[PDB]
Amino acid sequence: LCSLDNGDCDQFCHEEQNSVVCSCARGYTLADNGKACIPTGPYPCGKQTLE
Amino acid sequence: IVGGQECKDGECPWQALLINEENEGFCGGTILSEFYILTAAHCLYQAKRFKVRVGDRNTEQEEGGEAVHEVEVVIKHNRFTKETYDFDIAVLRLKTPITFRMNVAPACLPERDWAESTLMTQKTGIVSGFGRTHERQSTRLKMLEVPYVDRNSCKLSSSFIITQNMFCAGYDTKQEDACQGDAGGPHVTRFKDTYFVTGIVSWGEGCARKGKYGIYTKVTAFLKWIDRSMK
RNA sequence: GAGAGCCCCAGCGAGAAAACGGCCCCGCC
Ligand SMILES: [Ca+2]
Ligand SMILES: [Mg+2]
Ligand code: NA
Repeated sequence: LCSLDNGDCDQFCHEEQNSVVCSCARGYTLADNGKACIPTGPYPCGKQTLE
Repeated sequence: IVGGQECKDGECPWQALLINEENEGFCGGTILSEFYILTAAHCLYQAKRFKVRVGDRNTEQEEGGEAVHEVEVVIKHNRFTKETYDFDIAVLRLKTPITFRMNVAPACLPERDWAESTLMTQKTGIVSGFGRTHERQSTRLKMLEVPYVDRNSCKLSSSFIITQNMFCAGYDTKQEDACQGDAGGPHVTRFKDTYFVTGIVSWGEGCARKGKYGIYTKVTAFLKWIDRSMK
């Protein structure tokens, strides 16, 4: 589960009902796949800046 | 920072610099949001009064995207102890909100259990600041990759008490460490290209000394308190 | 874990030349 490659989550992984549940820091939205985290704005937390 | 490398454009956008009456940097900070900065409690005893600079890479030339924010409130941990630097943490709320832009962006607060299992267990973290380049303040923002050091080795290495609010990172004899002027700044841990707050530069028995390590405020112990201080 | 006693309280309250105990976070029978 979460100990197998972070449950395939981009960010936070935890277990509930014997299943992986992925989540994301503030300023991200969990993707439709339930795993990837999508920035809601141009300067999401934890990303080095490119412009 | 002793050793390490310069932060290249956009590489350390969460670095804050605490500046005194003379516009001289004396501590770092970590940008957490538009209004909030994480720093070390002991940095509040270093100047009579101060402000916070964001977006700086080269202090020697005030040239473009820098901005200076006044502090609205200081939220020091009630349990900070000067004698030990136990509970070495504070949050600053700024009077005006930071505009995120190139070189200005928050570091992520992780969830505690996941931070423990997944961040603190990584090989290294990243520390940054404008502090001294040997045990002589850097004009340029520097960063350094610091291996996590296990608690037993940390305590055995130290002549002063290492509390559960502290952790070791850095190297035994290799000449790389945080130093004076870096205190209060970011220790972040990278996970899939996203950088999460894991520490606050706290103290060291000198800088980069043989048999010694960098001592950091263990942010996991304070995530609930940080949330209190930011609500 | 849980009660309780004290300590702490540069955040929300209240008060009296702007580090000066009701509540959130937190410390030591
Ligand atoms: Ca500059
Ligand atoms: Mg008081
Ligand atoms: Na060392």
